[PDB]
Amino acid sequence: IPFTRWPEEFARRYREKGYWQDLPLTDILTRHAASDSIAVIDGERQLSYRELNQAADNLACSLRRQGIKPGETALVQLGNVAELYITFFALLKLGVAPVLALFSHQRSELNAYASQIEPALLIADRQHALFSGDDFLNTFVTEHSSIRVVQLLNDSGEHNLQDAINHPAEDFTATPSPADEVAYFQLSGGTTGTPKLIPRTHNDYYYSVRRSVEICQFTQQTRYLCAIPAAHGYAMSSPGSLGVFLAGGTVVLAADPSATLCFPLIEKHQVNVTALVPPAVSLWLQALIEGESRAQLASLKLLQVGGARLSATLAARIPAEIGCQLQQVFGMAEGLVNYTRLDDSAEKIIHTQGYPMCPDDEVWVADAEGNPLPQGEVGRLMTRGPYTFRGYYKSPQHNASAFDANGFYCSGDLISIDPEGYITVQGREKDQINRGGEKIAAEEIENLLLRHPAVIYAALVSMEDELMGEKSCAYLVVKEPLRAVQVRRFLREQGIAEFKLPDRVECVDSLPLVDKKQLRQ
Amino acid sequence: IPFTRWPEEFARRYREKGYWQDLPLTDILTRHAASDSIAVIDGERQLSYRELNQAADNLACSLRRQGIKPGETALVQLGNVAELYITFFALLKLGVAPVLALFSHQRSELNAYASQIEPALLIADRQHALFSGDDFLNTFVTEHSSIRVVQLLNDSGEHNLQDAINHPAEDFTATPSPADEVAYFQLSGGTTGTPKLIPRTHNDYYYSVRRSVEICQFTQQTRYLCAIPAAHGYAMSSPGSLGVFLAGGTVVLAADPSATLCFPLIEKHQVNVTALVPPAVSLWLQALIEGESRAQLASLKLLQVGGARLSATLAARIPAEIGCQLQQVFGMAEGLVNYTRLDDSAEKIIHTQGYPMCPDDEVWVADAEGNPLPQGEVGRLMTRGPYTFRGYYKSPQHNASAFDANGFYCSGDLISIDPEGYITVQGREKDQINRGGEKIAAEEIENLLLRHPAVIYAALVSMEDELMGEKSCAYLVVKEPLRAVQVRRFLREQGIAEFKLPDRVECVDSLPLTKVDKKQLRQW
Ligand SMILES: C#CCOc1cccc(C(=O)NS(=O)(=O)OC[C@H]2O[C@@H](n3cnc4c(N)ncnc43)[C@H](O)[C@@H]2O)c1
Ligand SMILES: C#CCOc1cccc(C(=O)NS(=O)(=O)OC[C@H]2O[C@@H](n3cnc4c(N)ncnc43)[C@H](O)[C@@H]2O)c1
Repeated sequence: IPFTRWPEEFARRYREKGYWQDLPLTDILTRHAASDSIAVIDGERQLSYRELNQAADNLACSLRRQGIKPGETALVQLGNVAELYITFFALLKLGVAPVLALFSHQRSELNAYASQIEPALLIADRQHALFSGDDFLNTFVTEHSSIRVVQLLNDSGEHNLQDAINHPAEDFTATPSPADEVAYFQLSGGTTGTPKLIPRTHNDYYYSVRRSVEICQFTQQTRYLCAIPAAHGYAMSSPGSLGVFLAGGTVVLAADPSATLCFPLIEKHQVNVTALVPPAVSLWLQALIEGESRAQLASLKLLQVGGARLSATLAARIPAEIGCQLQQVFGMAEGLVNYTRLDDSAEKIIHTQGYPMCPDDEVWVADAEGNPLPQGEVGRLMTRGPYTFRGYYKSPQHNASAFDANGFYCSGDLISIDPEGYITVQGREKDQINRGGEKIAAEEIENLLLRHPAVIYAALVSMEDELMGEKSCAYLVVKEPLRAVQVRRFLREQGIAEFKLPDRVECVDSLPLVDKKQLRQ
Repeated sequence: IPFTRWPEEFARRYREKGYWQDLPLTDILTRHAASDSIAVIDGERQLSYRELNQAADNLACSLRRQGIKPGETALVQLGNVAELYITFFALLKLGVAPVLALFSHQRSELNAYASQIEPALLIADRQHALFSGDDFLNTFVTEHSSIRVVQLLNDSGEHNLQDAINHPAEDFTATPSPADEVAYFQLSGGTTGTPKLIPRTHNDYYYSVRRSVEICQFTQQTRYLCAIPAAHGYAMSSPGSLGVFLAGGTVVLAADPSATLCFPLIEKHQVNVTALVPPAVSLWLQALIEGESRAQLASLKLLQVGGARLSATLAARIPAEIGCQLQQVFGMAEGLVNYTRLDDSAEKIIHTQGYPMCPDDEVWVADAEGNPLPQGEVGRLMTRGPYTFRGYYKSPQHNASAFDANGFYCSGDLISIDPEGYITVQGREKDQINRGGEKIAAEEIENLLLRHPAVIYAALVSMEDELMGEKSCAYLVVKEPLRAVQVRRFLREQGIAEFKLPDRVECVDSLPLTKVDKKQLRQW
């Protein structure tokens, strides 16, 4: 499986300083293989580390019996369910490198993922609209001839994922990929018409998990509500579900981050940490004002907020109205994660997005041409480190643009740095809408909009929204009348995630040639 | 001299109803040839009709002696001076058809006029920057080889226009072009890169003058201040200087329409009518507020306003603050002139631009495709009538576009009509900036802007201005940032009128497309 390696001098330093431990990610679970403490709660169901490790082995063995081999890839689309974790560890024990699609994702995204990785395995859920029938599977498996095996959650036919998990492994021995080779693929937020995959080696991903666990002081006391899409890296590795497993804590799954669902779950399971995006924090605070009992969240000791900038106003209300510590998390799938520390001043937690998890995370701020700007100036985030990638999968064209001559990655983010060395997010250069923490590649939606017979020119831009931070607006130049329900119907046909449907559609007589900067004015 | 004739059924009707009298325009002056009453006041100088008609004959004879013949054309550039009228009548008595350039016009406009009409005669003013030396004349007369004779005002060399006017005609007899042939060329506001000339026959132009005199009730007691550029048709024919002459009144010339100049002239000469554009009306009302004596304007009985829409607010203040009747004049060089009547309700004079001077002026309002829109709806002005042309001079390309299949002319103006039959100007489709009543063909200035090494794309659009109604803004797509003083210096080099220099310059990375959306650019 090809990826961009670190230069040998960087790999040697990263090993010398103890970042790269040369252990597979499977070691996160197998260290607990003998333990009957609860690792995962999913409604009424409670899985021990012993059961979770046995399930992963069962499924690994079953897949090996069906002909899946090390160094092959897989497409996986499971939501906030126990089988997400079982599946991730099974494929890690086989040395199969998956993409974890979010439940929200549809035809266009699954097709794009399958086209780039040529998966030998597809794992999905009959609860997903695409997979309750066999029609789309038939098309999908024809168009993506790499796929040899289909396992399906909530199926009772020949393809039941449960029969695989419940079938006891006779004599199963793990073959994880080498620790310096690809373990799995993370999804980028997206800056382009086609999705870019991020190869993560075991050395690089395990370090990001292990160090996030040190900073967040996770232990076997950690009862972590995983309520955002579990397959995103913020929910998975910062420190996320893997960080909980590492520490021998308990992960409490929830279908979504609504107060209706999460308030009962926090009180019931005595949850002491969770991860939200700003609008969820807004909705929780409003729930408490609309009369929800504050005491339901008593056990809550740490609330992580990331994916988009938390307003100082909203930040300050967390300790007052909820009565736990805040942690700002400014991370990306490409690697770098900034954290506020548990012992930081109120000043730094409320007003900044913290600083890098690694001492050898390298972060400078660049002007338009590529020169370092002195501290306090606003510029482009340039980073590289021991858990930050060196290239997207099979993307020589884009990789040429995404990295400078020294292998520094440009996040497309505008930042400033304090005299104290803390990062504040000031703006964005990348053609990306951050809708409540969920990322929309504007070019992707524009290309779909131009496919409409009526649409001559399309621009997708953010507009300020109090709850969501940004909502999506399609500016369209059209041959004929075109109402917003027509654009949305059309985009659904093409098959994209709900969060990528324009919140607003405006037909306009003209657009400048599309120069987005001029359109904002 | 070739022009687009009216169809014979239209010409026969227009003669049958007395619109087309088949008399030359010279008849406007020659009817008064025996009169010693004052026709023109120009500073200290007062010309009788007797002297004016004798001057015109003198100059006509002198030009005939220098080899100018009937059916030839001429370029004339005189400002608000007596020699404008003398020259106009001389060329009419010879059957030479002129263009009357405005003083403000420069190289690019004169060149364009001379290129289209191939003039045998050039009459200009050594007071004009282009004519104080002999350099430009030498170039001009080389590039336009049709020119055989040059007469110059404020010259004391071989080409003195005064020696021609003062040289008494021994036995001179007039040879005006036929009344159904071209008498002269009017200038359009402009909708295109090169100027379009409007052929005016004697039948058609005389009617527009004669009928405007009936409506404005001009007589020998008409003392008319001509303070706007005298060679424009509003100042010349609606009813203007010719309508004053027709009626045997007096024309008082003024270099410009400033209160400083015109207040003294109105009191001194007991002026009872004048013509302004809205911003001049603004500046006059403000002059009175800044302490000018209202009594200076007592003699003023009618103030005409047109060229651009007068706001109801501004209109209402004229009777109150100045104490004369208002007349809204919505006209064009291509023919049609709408007037409020002297006996109209205050409601119609304040809020509307009146209705057509001719009963047989035909006016309907068209949608985007060309269908009639019902009574109070907003659309394109479509007109034809006995003083409205059927084509621009030597412009087959443009004439194909400017007229529908039935010979209706589109003014490029958006209008509505009252239930009472009165026109209100609502907007504009033609690519034209109306800067205080002065007209800028946007494409003309865009073509000059693209000539600049830095300029890739140019869009010229109007922006609202309180005084002027509209100012000009150039939107430019540039190889590097370019200051406004640089565009203006560059456009002056090319040689255009001051009023055509962009009031504002904006450098942008891109321009909006639908085809450049000028409507979007007005909204910034
Ligand atoms: C995946 C992964 C690893 O860990 C995390 C942890 C928390 C957030 C993310 C994340 O948002 N990843 S992303 O791939 O979906 O997007 C990266 C982008 O989100 C933006 N972002 C993330 N956090 C913040 C923040 N705290 N304030 C303003 N913007 C922000 C920023 O544009 C960054 O480039 C990723
Ligand atoms: C030449 C001639 C004979 O008579 C006149 C009398 C008054 C004005 C004109 C004139 O402005 N002629 S023009 O060729 O310079 O421009 C024509 C355009 O000016 C505009 N215009 C003229 N008067 C008005 C008006 N009163 N209200 C809103 N717009 C207006 C309109 O766009 C019209 O098509 C011409």
